[PDB]
Amino acid sequence: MRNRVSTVQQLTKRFSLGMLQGRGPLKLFMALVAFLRFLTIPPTAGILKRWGTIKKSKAINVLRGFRKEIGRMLNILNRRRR
Amino acid sequence: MRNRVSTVQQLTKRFSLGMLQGRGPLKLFMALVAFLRFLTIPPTAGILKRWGTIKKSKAINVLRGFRKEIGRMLNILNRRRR
Repeated sequence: MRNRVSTVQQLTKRFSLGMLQGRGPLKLFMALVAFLRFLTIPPTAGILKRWGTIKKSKAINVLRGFRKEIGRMLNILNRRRR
Repeated sequence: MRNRVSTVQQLTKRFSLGMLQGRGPLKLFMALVAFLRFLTIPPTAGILKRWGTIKKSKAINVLRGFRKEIGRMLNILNRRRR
């Protein structure tokens, strides 16, 4: 009964047989990781272990762009995009 | 056929018969919306139309917390959590 992590098993059970890939595009990866971590469900073990495929530059820019998009949407919601 | 929006149809077709709820917790909602918008897939029509259930305060704080978590993870990745 050694489950690696319920996060990946979720993705495995998703639909029927999920594709448990370590991702590639940091947008997709970080979006998925964000979706997990910001909701409540702990990110997949390999994420906390090796961050999948996060290089400490492009992924950083990805995060920057992410919070930028968030700031834009925040501006839209609060400021009505002025 | 007249497809409302491929985004919701995705969620409909997901697994078998997805639960097309307008969400409730802004964390879940915004996480889902973020996952969509940051990846590439346009957010569900009702999101661009009425933002689902976004009130221009708690959702704003949700966005703040989101970009905060992003900044924290960014700090972890780049600064190694100092």
